[PDB]
Amino acid sequence: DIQMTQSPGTLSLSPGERATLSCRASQSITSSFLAWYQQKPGQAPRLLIYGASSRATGIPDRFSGSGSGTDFILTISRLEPEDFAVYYCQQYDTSRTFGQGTTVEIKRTVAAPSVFIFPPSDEQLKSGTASVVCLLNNFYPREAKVQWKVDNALQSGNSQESVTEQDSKDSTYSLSSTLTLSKADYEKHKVYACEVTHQGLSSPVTKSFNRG
Amino acid sequence: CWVDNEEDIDVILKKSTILNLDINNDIISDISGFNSSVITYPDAQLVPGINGKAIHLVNNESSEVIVHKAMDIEYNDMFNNFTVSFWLRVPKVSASHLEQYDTNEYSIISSMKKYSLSIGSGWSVSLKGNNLIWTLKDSAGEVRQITFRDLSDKFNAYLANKWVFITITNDRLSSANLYINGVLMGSAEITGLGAIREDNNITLKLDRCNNNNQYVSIDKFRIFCKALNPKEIEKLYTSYLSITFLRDFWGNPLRYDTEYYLIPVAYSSKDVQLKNITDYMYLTNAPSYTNGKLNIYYRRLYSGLKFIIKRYTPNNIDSFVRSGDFIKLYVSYNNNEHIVGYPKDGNAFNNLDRILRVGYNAPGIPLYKKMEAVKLRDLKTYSVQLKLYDDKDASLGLVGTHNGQIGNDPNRDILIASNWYFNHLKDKTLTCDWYFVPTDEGWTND
Amino acid sequence: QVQLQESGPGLVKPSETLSLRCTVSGGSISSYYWSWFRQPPGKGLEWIGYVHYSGSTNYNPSLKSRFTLSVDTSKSQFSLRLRSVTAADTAIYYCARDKYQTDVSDIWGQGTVVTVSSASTKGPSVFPLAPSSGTAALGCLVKDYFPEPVTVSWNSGALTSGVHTFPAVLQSSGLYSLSSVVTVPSSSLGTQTYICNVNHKPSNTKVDKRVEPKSC
Repeated sequence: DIQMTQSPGTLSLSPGERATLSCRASQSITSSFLAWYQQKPGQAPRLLIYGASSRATGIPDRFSGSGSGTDFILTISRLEPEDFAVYYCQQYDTSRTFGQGTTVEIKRTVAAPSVFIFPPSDEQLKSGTASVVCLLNNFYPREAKVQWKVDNALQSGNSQESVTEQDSKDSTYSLSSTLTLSKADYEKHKVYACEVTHQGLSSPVTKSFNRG
Repeated sequence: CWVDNEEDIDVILKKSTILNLDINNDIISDISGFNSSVITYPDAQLVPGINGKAIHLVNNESSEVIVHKAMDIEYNDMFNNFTVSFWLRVPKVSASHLEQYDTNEYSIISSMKKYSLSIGSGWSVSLKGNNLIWTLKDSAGEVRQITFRDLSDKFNAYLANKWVFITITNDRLSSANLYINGVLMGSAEITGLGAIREDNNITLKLDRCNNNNQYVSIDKFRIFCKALNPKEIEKLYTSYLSITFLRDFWGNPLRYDTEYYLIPVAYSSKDVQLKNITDYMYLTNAPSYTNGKLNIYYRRLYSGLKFIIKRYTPNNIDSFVRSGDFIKLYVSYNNNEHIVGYPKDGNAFNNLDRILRVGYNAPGIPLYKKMEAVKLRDLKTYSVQLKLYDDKDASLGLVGTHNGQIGNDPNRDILIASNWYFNHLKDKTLTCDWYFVPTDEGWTND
Repeated sequence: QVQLQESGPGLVKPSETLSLRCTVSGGSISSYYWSWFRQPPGKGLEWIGYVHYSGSTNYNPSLKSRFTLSVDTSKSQFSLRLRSVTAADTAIYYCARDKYQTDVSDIWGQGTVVTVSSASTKGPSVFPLAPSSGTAALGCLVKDYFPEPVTVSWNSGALTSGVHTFPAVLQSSGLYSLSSVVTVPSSSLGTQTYICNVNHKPSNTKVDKRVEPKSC
């Protein structure tokens, strides 16, 4: 049973730059049965490279594969706009298994998030539940963490977040985190705060409201 | 040798065996445990078989093997079911011998006393042209017969020079059933029959055969006091199959230093050809022979390239190729032997299938020629796989074919080594399976 | 111009058997090997197995023989069956043709979304995300619906700049929830009306929720 580890997890580049994606197998693939696939959001994968270094039919020459043994490389000599996507390596030597994928995303200048907090609505508190929402708007890079604090007690297991695709115009991300409590639990405390840490923030930014 | 038929199948087969002929140190004997005396007459010959040696019978009075059923063993008696099984090898009958001996029915194994005027009660295995016949005859003279009519395509036929495994079951309350290689191939109702009083001898010999040149081979002749069911038959048949020795097309052990025509199991109507010395091999259509009047046709054998297997390390050992042996494969061309292999960085398809070359001779270019002859799949078929290695014990793949085009040559099935096959070894049909066909007196093209 | 089209049930209850079909157009099953893959939401690719016109099959060993592939050359179709489905079998399922004498796949279908859940069809509740203290953010929380998808847009086509509609998340209840937000000039909050237009076609639900600044 062969596992593959791809690195890096995320690659931030500009059009025209060289992209080097790595794949490392848990055993030597002496057959060189290593392939690379491209997947854009919402679409089926697309074969790029097989036999470690053969280009699939119709694939542009800027895509090349190399390597042997346990270490394999996909190179995109000059990134084009249509090349920002997820790339998966696949070994087909012993059954068929994939790496966990590398994302190629557009590099831009650091941009701190604008942070907004939304207390639950009155119509919802009638339902018996309470949702507090934290919006992190138009930031780069994608890595940002949200911590919920209820009376300065940091929360665990009661919040979910999701993130937009990189914006096609300004290349930023936005993030929404929802803290959900029961109506009974919500009226237990007074301060609800959203702490965000991001590379564009010298010090973590906190937004909060007092229930009432 | 009675049994509780709720028993485990292996136990059923072992303890219902009344008689079982084996050849050990060139002596035919009964290993069943009931110790029936076996007499081998001077001209009963011994040939290669499925496991060790087999009985070979030719057409004269001295070529016979007789089993004196030890004192008293009973397996037919009255309405007792019984099964007979044996490996059988019958040469392909020439078109010549067919239309002049088609009507001559001759027995090869029988418990019927043979008198000059008549036959009398018992059972017999007999051949009549391309028919294999099973006859039961009771003491009142009634007869029942299965007539197995072999198929007309002799490349795939059962009475055409390959070892095949026969099993005939007799349920006195219903039918007699004929199996070949575990598959039901013929049947007859036998309900009307009365008592079968056979001779106290079983005779293996060509009896009433008008063709002086006729012969047969027989191995593992065995008798059970039960009508075996299909599961028991299937277990019995596969109990004889093993990977230890590789097999030629006829079922005999594969041998070093012996010329073999190569045929792909998946494209059995094709031969291997050579583009040119130092170049690649490819498949072409083999010629065929058809004779509708005689109910036969076949692709002709012994066309196309001849190959020779040599030990990779001469190692002095016998001449048998065992599964797992390291070998070198040669092509015989223009009275010379030319090594088969893959040059380092030699031409290959985009999927890395490596194109094999014959007699490649570039000085300073390593030629990878180390092969492993192996049996990786399809135990019931007399086919072999060949695994090619580079200089670092890495697999370059199994020898197979790739449909493609080299240069401006026609599109061809080209011989390659490919690792693709290893993810596919349980598939029904693969182009990595090869027959090794030696010339044989039991098959001449008409 | 060979095209593959998956088809299946969108939704399956747990412990039932999932059946999917792939239909080949502009070509036939022929002697190709044909494969199925799946990709759970946000989780990357997994090969399931292959099938061949001879009937030969093979499977990803780690899937523990829960899948059965089959083929019907007369309809130019091949199929997948998956027994005793679990929520962990929610995924997009892809069919694909293997490349000749390789185990890579070079022709793919678009995929078919399979959700396995015991939740009943349920329209969303839409709650306002009210603005407050020169740009402001406001939005709609679209909560507790099943199944996917909902669509959200603002002011009947008049408001598209600055809108972020986030991917839905699945809650422990088994229902989905998402938010749509928009950033606007804080000076427009007194005069411009903001209405989020929500559609949930599975339940024939439409919501148009005016989002108003909260008073004190």
